[PDB]
Amino acid sequence: ISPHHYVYPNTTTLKNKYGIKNLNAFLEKCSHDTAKAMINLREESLPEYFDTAYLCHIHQQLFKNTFEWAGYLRHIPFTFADGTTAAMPEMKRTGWKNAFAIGDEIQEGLQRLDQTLAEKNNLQGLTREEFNSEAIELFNSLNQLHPFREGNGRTQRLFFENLAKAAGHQLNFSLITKERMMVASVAVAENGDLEPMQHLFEDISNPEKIRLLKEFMHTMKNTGRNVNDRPVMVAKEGETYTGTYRGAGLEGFALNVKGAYIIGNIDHLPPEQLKILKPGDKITFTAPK
Amino acid sequence: TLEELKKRREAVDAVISTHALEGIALHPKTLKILEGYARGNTSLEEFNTLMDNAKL
Ligand SMILES: [Mg+2]
Repeated sequence: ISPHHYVYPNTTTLKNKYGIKNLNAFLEKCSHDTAKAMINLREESLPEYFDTAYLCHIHQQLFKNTFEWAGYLRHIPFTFADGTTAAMPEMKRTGWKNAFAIGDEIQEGLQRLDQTLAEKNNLQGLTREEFNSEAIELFNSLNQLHPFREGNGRTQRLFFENLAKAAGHQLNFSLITKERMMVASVAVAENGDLEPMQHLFEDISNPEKIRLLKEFMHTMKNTGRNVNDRPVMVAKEGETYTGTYRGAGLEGFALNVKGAYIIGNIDHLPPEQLKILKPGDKITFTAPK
Repeated sequence: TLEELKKRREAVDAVISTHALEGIALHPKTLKILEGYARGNTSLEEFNTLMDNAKL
């Protein structure tokens, strides 16, 4: 048994159903098939029990055409059709945080997630704020558990989108940049600080806020600007920001603060301000109640 | 129908986004077939046939 058994000897490429040993061709083809699987997955009925079974069913549908172990957890020994047996009870991180659950810690953690969702009835019959506070605890825990050999982020995100949908809310992760995701997660894992993650879940659940970030991202694409490496967020109620006026749109306006993009509602600007405001102007904005 | 276009738009945006959050950009044939379904010029059965037949 060995973690090494997941990759072709003398390479860094994961054994796959296509037999691609060249890393980038494997990535493009696995990416292509996983796109196909997500579109079709969007057509299945939502489960009655959100649990570890459902998590593994999602991973299995995403990666079944790529990996023999689609849907298998990494601390359970998996035997390839070639005869070798792989597992990775400990998956070390280069340079990173407190890292990931090890071995039996994965198992315990998943049992806990199973118990919690079950006693709280899949987080249903809650308001949006209630749902988000519960969801955040489960999301941080699944972040640490990281139970699959590969594809953990994609499976977890789909799990929490569908979980919110069945509880009558939404989580729109396509509005979150790679930068902001990493800031929020390491604030949890490193500093014990939940605020960035709570603010993340608020921006992508609040309908008023989703409209604003939708417009901003749409503009960025039409501009041909890639913000995946920058913080993008909606101004928090009561906070003040000071920076460079970035322009305005039908629904919202953008502020630029030490490289970050801060989105706010146009109706919250003083109309005596909006009138003469030019891109590059230095403005201060306090978001209201 | 508009509601359906809404659904598929979100669905392709989510596919693209969830890879970008891993540092992955999709192959241009992948983006072309996805965009044809979001528009959509293609039913889901046709979109699946074109994803199956793409040569990367
Ligand atoms: Mg991955």
